[PDB]
Formats: sequence, structure tokens, C-alpha cells
Amino acid sequence: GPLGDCLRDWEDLQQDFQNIQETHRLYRLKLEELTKLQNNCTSSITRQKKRLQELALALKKCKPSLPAEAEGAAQELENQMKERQGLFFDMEAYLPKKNGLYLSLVLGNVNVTLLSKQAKFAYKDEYEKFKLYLTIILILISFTCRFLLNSRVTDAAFNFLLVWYYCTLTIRESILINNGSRIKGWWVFHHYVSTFLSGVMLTWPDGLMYQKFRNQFLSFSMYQSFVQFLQYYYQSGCLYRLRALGERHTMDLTVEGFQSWMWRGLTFLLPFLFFGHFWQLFNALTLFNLAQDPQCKEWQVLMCGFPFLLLFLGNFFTTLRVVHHKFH
Amino acid sequence: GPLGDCLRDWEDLQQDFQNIQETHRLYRLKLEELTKLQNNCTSSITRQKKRLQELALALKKCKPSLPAEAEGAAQELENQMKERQGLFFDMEAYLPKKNGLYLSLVLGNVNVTLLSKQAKFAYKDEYEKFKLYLTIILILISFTCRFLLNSRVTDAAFNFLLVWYYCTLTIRESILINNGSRIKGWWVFHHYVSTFLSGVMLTWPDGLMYQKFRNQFLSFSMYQSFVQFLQYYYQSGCLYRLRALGERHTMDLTVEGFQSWMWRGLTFLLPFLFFGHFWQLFNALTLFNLAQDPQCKEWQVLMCGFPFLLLFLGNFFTTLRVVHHKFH
Repeated sequence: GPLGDCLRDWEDLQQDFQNIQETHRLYRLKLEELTKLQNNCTSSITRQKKRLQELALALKKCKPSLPAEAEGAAQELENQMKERQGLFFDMEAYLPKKNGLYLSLVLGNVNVTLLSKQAKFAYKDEYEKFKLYLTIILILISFTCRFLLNSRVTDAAFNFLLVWYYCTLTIRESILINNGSRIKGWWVFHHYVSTFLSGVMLTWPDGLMYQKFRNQFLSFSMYQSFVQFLQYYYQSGCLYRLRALGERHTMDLTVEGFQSWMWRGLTFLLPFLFFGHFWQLFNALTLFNLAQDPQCKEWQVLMCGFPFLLLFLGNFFTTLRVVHHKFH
Repeated sequence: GPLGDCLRDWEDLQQDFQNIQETHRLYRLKLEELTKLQNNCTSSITRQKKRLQELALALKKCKPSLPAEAEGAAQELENQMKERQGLFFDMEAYLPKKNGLYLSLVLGNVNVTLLSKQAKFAYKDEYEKFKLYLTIILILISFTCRFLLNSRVTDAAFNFLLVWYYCTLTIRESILINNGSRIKGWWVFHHYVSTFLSGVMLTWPDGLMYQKFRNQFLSFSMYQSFVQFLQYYYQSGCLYRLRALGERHTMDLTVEGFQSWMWRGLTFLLPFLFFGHFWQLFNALTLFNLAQDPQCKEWQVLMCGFPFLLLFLGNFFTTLRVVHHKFH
């Protein structure tokens, strides 16, 4: 009868969930063991790192006092401790860490995915993928905007979207960095300043300058978007081929990976980046000259101009460092 | 000599880091075992849940066809499967889960802190604590603003801060909920609509209506802030005393915990919440009437008015449901 089905269901649930519950309890015990082991190991690593830093400082102090015959041995020793510290950091990267000074405000939670190099590589993949999708979204929006509407409201909607973009992306960069990579630091400031740019331009409504400006600004935005497209495609290709060959750890090789696709891609992208910085400079100059027009007193045009120059300088410096590294 | 110190340092580093590296390797193996076990257990739980849902649907289908003599046994059975499903969900809460439909956009990462009820309770504690700090920050800002400056720019700064507040807090609510609690759903929409309110009011610069309005609006904001203060202090007290007695799992007891401090605190807070909803209604009415003033055509006053009424209705409904539950 229908009751017998329920009875057999009761039997199977009893047996299988008894197994499940016992397994779950043993899971709980194993997890407690794992977390105690992790805590002990992290403490040991911290203690070793402290002693290592002390010894390295002592070596640095003694080095000027060292004559050459001891200095050669000391330099070899410093090299091998440098490698040793690198190895220690590499292993520590397999163990959980503490949020640095920002997610503490934004999350205050543990996040590290120290489960596999596979997990990290995958995560970086969807990081870049989301970048490409949302960027093309902005590109379509920008094209449509410059085409159809003179509304301030459509500009406002686009601007909300842009600032939300950049905040999301700073969270990405934060998680990525505490999970470990070579961010160089000087890139997150770019996103922060771009955010402030967008906020202030969200302010300060219509005015003859505003209409004179919006078209050029939006064209720059579209060009920058397509540049980020090129960035993605190059980075995607080079990281994939690197993973195919050796590791593709995180975006950095100190060597053109394919050395033919990599070098050619870099040398084809560089004119685009130079063009982007150049047209940003042109826009900055236009705004600067316009700021002296006496027909209107705008407390926003100059506060918009200053970040443009700051960001142009930062980009030029980053590109120059990149090419200097590439040459030698 | 100084060299001998380095040699003994080499010896100690060799020994202790050999121990460390062996332990770290055994950690890696144990972690692999743990994650494989977690995957298998989660799969088993999912399969059991699927079979349980199927059986429950079958029982629901058969129930109308069931006569009373079988229906009593069937109802008892449904009760015990309801408890069984609850227990299964409770255990599943100890195991990692998948981000729901939002962090997938915002993070796309695993986050659950299923390490202890201690960890969850602590996290909720700093959640509330951050709330109180940042709220009093806004309170001071608001007082200063209504006091000194008629600048639109100070209003803009306050508004940036407010929207950043609310976005941070929606991230809090998201992590909290996928970590497990009774959010009731209808609260996050409150934060979203408040965010849109603040964005639009960030737009639409000066105008006779703007100056006529800002003072009343900011006063409402200050009152709402102090209300959130009272909210915090009550929730803090009741959750702490609940943790002292039984568990203080997450903010919910279906019973006034102290039943003297809890009931009195609720009945003292309720007038404040009623006052807040009431003054929000007064502000909404003022804006609605002003929207008919023909001296200026503002495409923003009405789009600001509609969320006020929506939010007032939502708050009134939530409070009414709360009091209905409390009465019986």
C-alpha cells in the first residue's frame, strides 16, 4: 500500500542518515584537528619569520663592518636566506592569512581560497572574464549615449553604473592581492582616483561648458573601454599559453612568454595605451584652458581637472617603468 | 665570532624548518582528505535532500486522498519529517554552501565561516558594532551640517558617505544571510530603496524647493540615526543576555528573552519607530504637495517622493507583522 512506501522510506532514511550523521561527526572532529594544526603551524611560521628577520637585520648591521674575505661568504649566505625567505613565503601562501587594512573595513572576514593553484587560476580567470563582459556593456552604453540623447539623466545613469563598476573592481583587486599576486600597488590608486572623477562629474549639472565637454569625455571613455578590451585579449592569450607551458602563476613572467605572440602583442598594445594617455592629456588641457573662461564660476571643473593630470602622470610613469624593464 | 652565530642560526633554521616543512606537507595531505570528505558529504546531503523532497511531494499528493484514520498517522509522519528536514538543514549549516545570486556578481567566492558557533556569534557582534560606530559618525555629521553650512557641497559629501554606508551594509546582510539567519527578506529592499533615494537626492542641485526641503530631510535623517542607536542598544542587550542564558543563535527567539527587559525594551522602542515612520510620512506629504508647485518643473522631486511612500508602507507592514506575532 501507500503506507508501505512510507515505511521503506523510513527505513532507507534511517540507515543512510545514520551513516551521514556519523560521517558528519567524524568530519567535525577532523575539521577541529585541521584548524588546530593550522593555528599551530601559522604560529610556528610567524615565530620562524620573526627570528629570520632578526637574523637578517643582524647580518645587515654587521655587513658594513665585514671585510671582503668574510663578505663573499656573507653575500652567499644572504642570497640563500633570500631564497629561504621566498620559499617560506611561498608555503605560507598555502595557508590562510589576515585581511589587510581594507577588507577589515569592508568585510572583516577570512576569505583566502588556499585550496589549490587550480582554484586561484580559475578565480583569476573569472576576474578577467567579468571585466570583459562589463566593459563591453559600458561600451555599448557609451555608443548609445553619444548617439541619441542629450539628457543629463542618461549621463547620470551611465555614471552610477561606472562608479559601481569601479568599486566592484577594487574589491576584486583587494581579494586578489591578499590572495597573492604582483599588483605593484600603484594600480589601485588609479581606480580610486577614477572613482572620485566619476563622482564629481556626477555632480555639477548642465552648463555651456558641460555640453561643450560631455561629447569629448564620453569619446575618451569609449576609447579607454576598447583599450581595456585589447588589454584583456592580450592578457588572456599570454596567461593561457603560459599555463599551457609552465604555470601561469599570476600575470607575471619577467619574460615574454611566447616571446613572439607576447612581444608582438605588447608592441601592438603599446601604441593604443600611448594614444589613450595622449587623448587624456588633450582632454585635460582642454578642461584646463576652459577653466579660465569667465562666463561661469564652476567650483567643479578644476577639481575635475586635477585628477586628470595626476592620472596621466601615473600612467606615463607606469608605462615607462614597464618599457624600462622590457628593454633590459 | 660573528660567523659562529650565523652557523648556529643555520643549524636551528635547518632543524626547525625541516620540522615545519614536514608538518606543512602533512597539513596539505590532511587538507586534501578534508576537502574530499567535504565534497562527498555535501553530495550525499544533496542526494538525501532530493529524495526527501520527492517523498514529501508524494505525501502531499496523497494527503487529500487520505481518509482520517490514515491521515492522523500521516500528519504525525509529516511532523517528524519536518523536524528531520530541520535537523538536516541545521547540520548542513555546519558545511560550506554556495553564494546566492548576488555575491556571485559581487564576489563569486566561497566565504562561509562554518568553523564555530563562536565564530558566527562573534561576527554578528562586530556587524552590530560597526553599525553603531558608523551611525554615530553620520549623526555628528548631520548635526554639524544642519548647524553651520548651506553649501550644496557639504550635502554632497554627506550623501556620498551615506550611500557608501548603505552599500557596505547590504554586503554585510548578504554575507550574514548566506551564513544563515532569519532576515525575512523584506529588509534588504529597504536598504536598496534608501540607496536609490540617496542617489537621486545627490542629483538635482539647488532650487527654492531644495532649500525649503533640506532642513526637514536632514532632521529626519538625524532622528532615524538615533532610532538605529536605540535599535542597537536593545538588540545588543537582548542578544547578550540570551547568549548568557541559552544560545543567542541569531536575533530570534519567538519569545521575549528576559521577558522583562526584552518586553519593556520593545515597548519603549516601538514609540520611537512609530514616530520615525510618522515623521517620514509627514515629509512625504510635504514633498507630494510641493510637487504641484508650478514655479519650477523638477523631474526629481516626484521620483524622490515615490520611494518615501513605498518605504513607509513597507515599514508599517513589517511593524504590524511584528506586533501581531508578539500579541499571539
